[PDB]
Amino acid sequence: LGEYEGERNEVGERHGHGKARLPNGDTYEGSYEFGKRHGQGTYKFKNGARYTGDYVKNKKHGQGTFIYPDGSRYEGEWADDQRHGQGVYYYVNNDTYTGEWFNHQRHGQGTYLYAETGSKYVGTWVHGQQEGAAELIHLNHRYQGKFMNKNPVGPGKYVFDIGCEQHGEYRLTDTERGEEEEEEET
Amino acid sequence: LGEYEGERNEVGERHGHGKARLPNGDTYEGSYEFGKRHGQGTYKFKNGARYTGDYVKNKKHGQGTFIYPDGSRYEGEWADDQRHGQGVYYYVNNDTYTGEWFNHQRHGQGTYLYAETGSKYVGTWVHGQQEGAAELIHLNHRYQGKFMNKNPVGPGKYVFDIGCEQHGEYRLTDTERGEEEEEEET
Amino acid sequence: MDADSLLLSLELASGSGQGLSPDRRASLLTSLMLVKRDYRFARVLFWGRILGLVADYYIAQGLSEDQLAPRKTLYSLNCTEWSLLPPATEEMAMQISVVSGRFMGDPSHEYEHTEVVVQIKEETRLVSIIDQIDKAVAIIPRGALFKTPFGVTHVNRTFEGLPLSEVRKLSSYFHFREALDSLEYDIPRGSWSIQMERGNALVVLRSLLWPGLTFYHAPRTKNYGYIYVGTGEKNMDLPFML
Amino acid sequence: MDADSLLLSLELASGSGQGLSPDRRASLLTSLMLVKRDYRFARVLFWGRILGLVADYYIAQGLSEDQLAPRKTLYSLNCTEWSLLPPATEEMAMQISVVSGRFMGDPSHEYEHTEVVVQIKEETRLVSIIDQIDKAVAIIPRGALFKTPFGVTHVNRTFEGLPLSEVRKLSSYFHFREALDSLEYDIPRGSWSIQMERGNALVVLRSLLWPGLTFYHAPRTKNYGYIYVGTGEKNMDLPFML
Amino acid sequence: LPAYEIAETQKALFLSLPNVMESAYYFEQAGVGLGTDETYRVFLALKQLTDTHPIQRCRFWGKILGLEMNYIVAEVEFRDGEDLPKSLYKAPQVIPKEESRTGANKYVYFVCNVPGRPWVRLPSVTPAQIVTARKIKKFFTGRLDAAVISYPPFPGNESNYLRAQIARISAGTHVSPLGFYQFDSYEENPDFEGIQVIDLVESLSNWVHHVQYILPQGRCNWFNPIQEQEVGPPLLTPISEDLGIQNIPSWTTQLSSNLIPQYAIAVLRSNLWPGAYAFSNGKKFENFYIGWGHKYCVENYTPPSPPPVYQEYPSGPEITEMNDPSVEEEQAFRMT
Amino acid sequence: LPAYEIAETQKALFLSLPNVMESAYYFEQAGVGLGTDETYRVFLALKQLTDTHPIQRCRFWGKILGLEMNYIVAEVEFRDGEDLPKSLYKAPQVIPKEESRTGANKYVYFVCNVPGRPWVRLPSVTPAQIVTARKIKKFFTGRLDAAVISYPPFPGNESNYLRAQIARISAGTHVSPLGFYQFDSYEENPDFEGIQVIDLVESLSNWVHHVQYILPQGRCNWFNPIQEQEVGPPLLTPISEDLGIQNIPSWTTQLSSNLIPQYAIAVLRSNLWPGAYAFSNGKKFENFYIGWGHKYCVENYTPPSPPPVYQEYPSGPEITEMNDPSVEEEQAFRMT
Repeated sequence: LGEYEGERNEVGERHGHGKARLPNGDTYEGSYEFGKRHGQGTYKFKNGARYTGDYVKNKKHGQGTFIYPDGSRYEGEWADDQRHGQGVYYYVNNDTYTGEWFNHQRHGQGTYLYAETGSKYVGTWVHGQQEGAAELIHLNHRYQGKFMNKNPVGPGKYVFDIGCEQHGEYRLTDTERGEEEEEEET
Repeated sequence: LGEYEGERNEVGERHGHGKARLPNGDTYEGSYEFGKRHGQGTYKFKNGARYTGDYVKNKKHGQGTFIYPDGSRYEGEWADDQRHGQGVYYYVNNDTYTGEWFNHQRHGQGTYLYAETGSKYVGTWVHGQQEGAAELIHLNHRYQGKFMNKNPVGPGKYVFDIGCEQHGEYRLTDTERGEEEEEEET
Repeated sequence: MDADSLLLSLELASGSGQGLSPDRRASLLTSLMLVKRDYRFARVLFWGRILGLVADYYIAQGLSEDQLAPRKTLYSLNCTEWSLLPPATEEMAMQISVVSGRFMGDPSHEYEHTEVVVQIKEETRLVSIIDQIDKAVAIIPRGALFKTPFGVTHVNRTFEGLPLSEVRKLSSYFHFREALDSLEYDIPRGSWSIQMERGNALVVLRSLLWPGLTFYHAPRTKNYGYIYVGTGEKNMDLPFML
Repeated sequence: MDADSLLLSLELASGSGQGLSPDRRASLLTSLMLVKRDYRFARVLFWGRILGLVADYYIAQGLSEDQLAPRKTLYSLNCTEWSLLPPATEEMAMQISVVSGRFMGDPSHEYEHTEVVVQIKEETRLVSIIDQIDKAVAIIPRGALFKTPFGVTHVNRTFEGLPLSEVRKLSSYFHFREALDSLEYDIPRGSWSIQMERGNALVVLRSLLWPGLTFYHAPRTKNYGYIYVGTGEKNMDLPFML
Repeated sequence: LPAYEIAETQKALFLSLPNVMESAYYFEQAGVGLGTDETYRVFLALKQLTDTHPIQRCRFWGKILGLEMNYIVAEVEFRDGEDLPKSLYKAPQVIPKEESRTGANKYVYFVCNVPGRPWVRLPSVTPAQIVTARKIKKFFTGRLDAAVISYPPFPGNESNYLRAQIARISAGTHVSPLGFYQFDSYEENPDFEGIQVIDLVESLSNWVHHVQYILPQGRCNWFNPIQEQEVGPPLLTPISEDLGIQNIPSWTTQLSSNLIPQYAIAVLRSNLWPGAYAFSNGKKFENFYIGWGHKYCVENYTPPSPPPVYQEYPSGPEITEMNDPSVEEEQAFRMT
Repeated sequence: LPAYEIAETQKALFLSLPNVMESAYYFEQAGVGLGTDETYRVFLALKQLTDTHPIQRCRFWGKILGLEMNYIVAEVEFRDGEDLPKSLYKAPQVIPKEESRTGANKYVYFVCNVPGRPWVRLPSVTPAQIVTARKIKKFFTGRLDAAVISYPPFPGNESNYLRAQIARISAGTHVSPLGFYQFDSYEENPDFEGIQVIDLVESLSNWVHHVQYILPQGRCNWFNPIQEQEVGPPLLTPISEDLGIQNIPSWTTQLSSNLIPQYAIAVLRSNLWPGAYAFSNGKKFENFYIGWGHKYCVENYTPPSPPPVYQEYPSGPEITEMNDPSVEEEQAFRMT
């Protein structure tokens, strides 16, 4: 059971920028507004995780950067201890996912940039998975099509920097694709 | 010795058509004039030779046919027991020399035709030898040139059936001659 | 190819990979004249060679009048025997879109497809591939077929070659088929390999849409010709490779 | 033969035996245009290959403007280093009348000529033999060379082949020398072998004054070209052979 | 003019290595290769390369076709002289090259465009980033400095991709008849006692591989990168068990000069790699490749699937944080 | 058109014999031959010749040139089935042929004008007025029935002059490099063990004549025409002591590679017969004549000398005679 040091009120909560030691081994340097945990502050766990940002409605809400203990991090908007709003995630392989988040999962419009490859998955994410109406933009081409269960299965077209595009259908196997319908730029 | 089963009309010597047998074995069937061998007569030798011809002034003179014992024969003009005038000689290889003779030798415009080969030498002969101003006609061409020491040595021309002549100069030997200046028919 | 002076028109021409041989050279030199004698053709040229799996095809294209009709196509397992091929239509051109395998090289071999079980002949797919090639990547130099007021445009005898200022220009080469003719404004705009083999004496245009087609042309002498020693596949990964 | 892309006319082509070879075709193909770069030549023709005794000569002739003229001649044992021959005249043609042997492969070979121990050169005999061949049996078809009003007698581009009525006869073949130029009026009037090797596609005129000279021509295209692969001896036994 | 410039640089040609002309004559009969005017220029290019480098044997590997200029390839072999917790994801076991002359770098491949131009030596290929990047398919523009791009970041400037394609062709299609290269390294059999040309046509098992197959790891020999264990067809195996689809055979066999039975050379054409030919008559052989350096697929080539996205940190007992202590816990800790 | 009627008879070509193709690539390297398509045309003409005649060993002899049409000659051998006094000056010893397959007619020479037209078999030449007529040189017309004539009476219609020129060329320009065709008859040496090419270049004592030599009497053996013998160089003698003009070497020996000493073929050439060539790359060999069927001398061709004129009979005692058996002796023979 840790003990708080700093300022405290006579009837209410601490109500000031103070550092509190959690009984499980965490250090929270932050403020408290309206008798609850509210405002900017830095939470720090015992394994190496961190969270520098705002606390609204007793949880992580507002602008904030979380540092996960596996090496990943996530900056941006937070809501009720879930990832929601505009956010940029940096994974262990420096994969930069910037875009919308909803309820601790990838949802809405997002841009997943591979660091070891160089490709940007720009499009819709449902329940933290790659979904349809998305484009894999590379340094040589860009594939506009539908993605199901982290794979391309629907009809899609590859647009190239040379000035031409080609349509095509993906088969039932993931590593199979039949191509036709080559035109110029629209 | 000799016997004569003919006729002796004149009181001096024999006269008329008579058949005399010579003491060595020759038989002469022919006429006589001026007490001597004259006119047409056939003189047959004992070795196989023959002569059917004219005897004028103690000798062979006029038209005659001599069958030589080696197989050859001669039909032509005789003079003083010598071949002189136009005559055709059939040699032992069926060669026909239809030319002029003078004193038992070829002399004049002879026409020595080869039978085993096919060539024809129309040219001047002295002493039974080839001389200049001669035409050697072959199956394909005719050589107008000179002849000395049984070989052509002078610069002569060659007339061909294709319609061209060439003026070649014969060297000191019959082998390795010179030839140039192929011309057109004049 | 061409009909006369078949030595400079190489089957290889330092291009297209494979080619013919001195087993198929003299037989083709007599066979083009035999096809020109049998069928009433104005000009006859060797089109190209399909690879196959058991034998080649040795495709020769016999040209009729007006130089624009669907001219005749001839295949041959052996170069002494030659047969006909029907003129291609649109339905046989769209029926081959479901099959993408290699050529077999057998006239009795049929390709099966489950749509009810259906089968298609190898020869109709072959003449459909040949019609697609001659309607897609068949090229001629500039001025090789001059415009006629009667509308025939058979052979331009004025054209002796292209000058040195327009050899590398891709837009100079027209097409043999109808869209005077259509120039090189194709859909990938990078599907041609223009190379200079021996100085400025021979330009080689290799087709990148159909791998195996070499079009040789001399700039000074009127000697142009295309030969397809490809396998007839229509690889749709062309801008993936460009 | 021809200026560029020499493989349109085969050097052998089943004509009078020997022609060119590997180790010699690409070497002369580079060397002709190298001479055209070095010397101010409009065209350059591979004149022929005189056999010699220990080495070949590989004679190449260089064309220029103002044709029907004494042209430049080059010989080379190895086809990398080349040397120019002096212009020939009638004095060396008179001087070679005493020799009737064949050429030595070693250049600048000495001759005895015992009559005086004066010696003649091999290069002047070579260029005199080339002048004697080129003025007599070097032939040109009807539509190749034409008389210009200015007098440059340049090569006409409108050749249009040669019809059937004048491919077998000798009335259509001109000469390089003048009497525009003299046609086939040779002195035995039978000194030319006229043959059809591969059908009506290649007419071949082989010389009989010199048994190594061969002239290829096509009745359709521009394949005219002469080449002397022989010895250069002037054998005067031609009516004896005819 | 560029014609005189390309003619004057060929003067060094007209001034150990396997006979190329004989092979060319056989390949020409086979119906592959180059015509007999440029395949002699590459022979003199190989002769110029042999006289400038200590080469034990210099073979004509073939000619890779290109966009602006082709890639004429040599295959040489030198005798003695040659040329709080942060960042928990490291490099995924970057594998270096095997050795100098043992693995996939057993033969140095010199590549030139024109034989008048000097040879450009290709660098030694590495398995982990160039050979395992065989899932791409790109053309060649004939520049060797164009820095071609694909879906993975290629560590090459068109020399490394050409070297990887040449290694794939020489490891998958360089074949020899049965009886050659007995037993790692291999030495030629003195007791070869010939072979029949007809037996090399009806029987595909008489063509051994004689070269090490490229593994999916990239190198030809496993080296235990963890301190898994994959191996394909080993050395000296026939081509009757090559991997491929069921309706297209792996290798086809035709006979050059078919009309004459007595003098016919077996020709091997690789279905997998267009432009690759092997010719045998009974005593000698030579492998060859020409055309685009590409592998044939039954369907059209599709780009590979992307790697799966990394999952985030799961909701466990460690990610759950205590919000605020109770009033009794903060008012009773000072007493108890 | 002539092309249609020559294609309709050349179509039968493409529809126990020599390896024409192998021996033609090396001849093309030497610079002699027909070409690329015409050589395969005459090779398929040889193939059409072998299955229509019982031939155990054919050989492409060559191509003797003509005026309007040429001659392609094949040298084949069959197994068992093949095709007042009188005139004192008699016939000058007419010598018949030796045999059908042993002497100068050991080889059967088939002749076609083009590969399309069928072959015409040349008859067995008589060595009395045709082979001994080597003192002529005539251009070949190209019809085989033109009835060519010369200075000697020729009993031929160009089908015998062609066979005589073939027997003249083949007897002197068919060479073997000292190793095989050992001991008349000759068979191939089993332990030939190869030979060096440059030793055949720098030395002329290697190429020996395996065929019999044509005597000045016309034959190859001796017939003894009286019921001393005329002989020349026997079998297997080198061409270093070949007959001819002493100022001109009888054989030109060149190495037609000049760059690669590794692989090259000795390229022999006859100076007596312009157009005869021969290659031997160390193990294989071939001879090949082409061009006009004629010989070469240091001077031009002269016609032969006329025979002696057979001088007439001399006038002796058998020609001359006495005058007359007159009266002065017949009047004394009565009393005697």
